[PDB]
Amino acid sequence: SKPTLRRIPRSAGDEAIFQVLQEDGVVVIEGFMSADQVRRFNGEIDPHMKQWELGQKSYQESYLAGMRQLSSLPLFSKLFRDELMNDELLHGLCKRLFGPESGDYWLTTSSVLETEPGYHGQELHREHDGIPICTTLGRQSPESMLNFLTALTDFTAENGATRVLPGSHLWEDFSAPPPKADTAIPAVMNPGDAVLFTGKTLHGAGKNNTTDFLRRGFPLIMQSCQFTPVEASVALPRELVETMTPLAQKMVGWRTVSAKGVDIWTYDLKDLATGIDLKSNQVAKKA
Amino acid sequence: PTLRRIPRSAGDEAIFQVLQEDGVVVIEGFMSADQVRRFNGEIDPHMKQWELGQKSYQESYLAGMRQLSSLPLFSKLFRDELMNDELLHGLCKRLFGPESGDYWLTTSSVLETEPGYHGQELHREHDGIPICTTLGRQSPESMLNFLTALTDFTAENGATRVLPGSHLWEDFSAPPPKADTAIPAVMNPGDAVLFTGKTLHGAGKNNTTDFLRRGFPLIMQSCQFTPVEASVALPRELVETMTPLAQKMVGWRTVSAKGVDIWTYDLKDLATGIDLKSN
Ligand SMILES: O=C(O)CCC(=O)C(=O)O
Ligand SMILES: O=C(O)CCC(=O)C(=O)O
Ligand SMILES: O=C(O)CCC(=O)C(=O)O
Ligand SMILES: [Fe+2]
Ligand SMILES: [Fe+2]
Ligand SMILES: [Zn+2]
Ligand SMILES: [Zn+2]
Ligand SMILES: [Zn+2]
Ligand SMILES: [Zn+2]
Repeated sequence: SKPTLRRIPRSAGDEAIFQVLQEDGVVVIEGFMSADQVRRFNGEIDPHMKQWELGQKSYQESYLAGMRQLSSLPLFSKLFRDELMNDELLHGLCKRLFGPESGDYWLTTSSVLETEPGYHGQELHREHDGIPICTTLGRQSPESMLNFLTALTDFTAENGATRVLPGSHLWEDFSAPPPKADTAIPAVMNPGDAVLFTGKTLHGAGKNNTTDFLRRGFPLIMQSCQFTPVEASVALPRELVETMTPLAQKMVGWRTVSAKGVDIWTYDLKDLATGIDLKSNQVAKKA
Repeated sequence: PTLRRIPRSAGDEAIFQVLQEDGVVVIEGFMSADQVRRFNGEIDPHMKQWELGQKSYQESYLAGMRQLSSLPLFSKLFRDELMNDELLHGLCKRLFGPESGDYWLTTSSVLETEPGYHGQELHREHDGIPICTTLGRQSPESMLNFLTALTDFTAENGATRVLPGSHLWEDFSAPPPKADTAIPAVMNPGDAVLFTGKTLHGAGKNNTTDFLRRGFPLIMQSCQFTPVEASVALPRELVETMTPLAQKMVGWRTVSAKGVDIWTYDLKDLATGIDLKSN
């Protein structure tokens, strides 16, 4: 069935957005971030960007070679820590996706991904293939990941807009070789618009056919708390973590999370934040 | 059926075979007498009662016990001897290598049951992970429990009870039998009862008037699953005293999930990115 990529404003709310996500596996959120947020986030991000270093021999390297990438963005962005990790729409959607089979959720990875002119694109893939039990289960897998992929520049068919196959989250055989990326639908989007897809939906970065345009995307992937994050929370200094809200702290791997009633990521099997005396919403004063 | 026993010297292949067939095996002399003495010496002064009011899966099974967890924080012998043990690593490589790749520590505790302690209901350890509860028998291997006796383990004093073969039963959601139908792992100090997360087991009833029965569960887990014990509780200073391999077990290095690097810094190697020292 030759399907369509649907588009829905941020103001429609999480119920309406979640419904298209269930039916299609992917939806465009218009105005996920405002223009002002995109400007400020870009300002914070610019000076830390660089090329992906080859020689890793990993799953990451197979899909991320040729891209400019920065990850562990809690370390580099106040707007990430304070605005995005407390966003009510993000949390409403995560509660609906992950609540039934997993309970709690948290950040697995977030990156800024900039594709240069001539970048050839990715093969279509499902994001849940980073987790081996989900690869084994295929369609029968529980929901494990949710990717909020925000456009930080214009996203066009020509400049490499992320390509998606609506409905692929419901195909019978997830191990079948995926189709060519050019049969998929590019998520044409203005800055601040985000393409939202589960870890079960076939997608990939498009070919950048321009001569002079750097196409900047912002994947932010939330994950079921029972699965180990791609990005380690031990990289964050305690001092920085203590500037965030309790909820943001929990997303970045410094609080206890409940896996269907099972407390995990604990200190002495009890609450983590209590055990280590973790502070929150700290604000350093000019003194 | 019977609970089988194999000496530590027989090696990982022989031990792994009984584990596949029975889901549970006694390793004679997993730790030496001298290790048990020294480990006990280190552990003694930090023990306390489980605090109620947690409203968790942990609390449902651990109420009434004395417990200490996050044992890398309290024991040099844990950090240096146990986290580098060749037999532990040989068995984990065999259990987890096929479906998961790497593995690491999820939880380890000292569990002391007092006289009168009523025992646990029989349970499978993989029910701490929701996807494994859903899959039941069809679940991939997720956990391996090396449960070492730190005092004598007797039928009467609450030796851990196990049902050999329960890892192969068709229906994992069927209500388990009474704990007193299961076989107690009678053991000397340093012997360990080894079982997968799919095998029905539980701490026994302590029917003595005067014996404190001290067990030492050490649970390794497939790296794709979040640990029960958080690695952010460990200060960096302490982690840097351990070997690279021990560091990896306690959640401070990158682990490979069937070729997928996870627990990374900037998607690259964690230890490199944060400049992590060792030994
Ligand atoms: O059209 C359908 O319902 C799916 C059929 C199909 O692709 C299959 O099961 O092989
Ligand atoms: O950056 C994009 O457009 C897609 C990235 C992606 O799908 C991935 O790297 O897993
Ligand atoms: O300490 C014992 O004997 C068994 C403990 C146990 O099975 C558990 O707490 O999961
Ligand atoms: Fe992807
Ligand atoms: Fe248990
Ligand atoms: Zn609503
Ligand atoms: Zn079919
Ligand atoms: Zn738009
Ligand atoms: Zn051998």
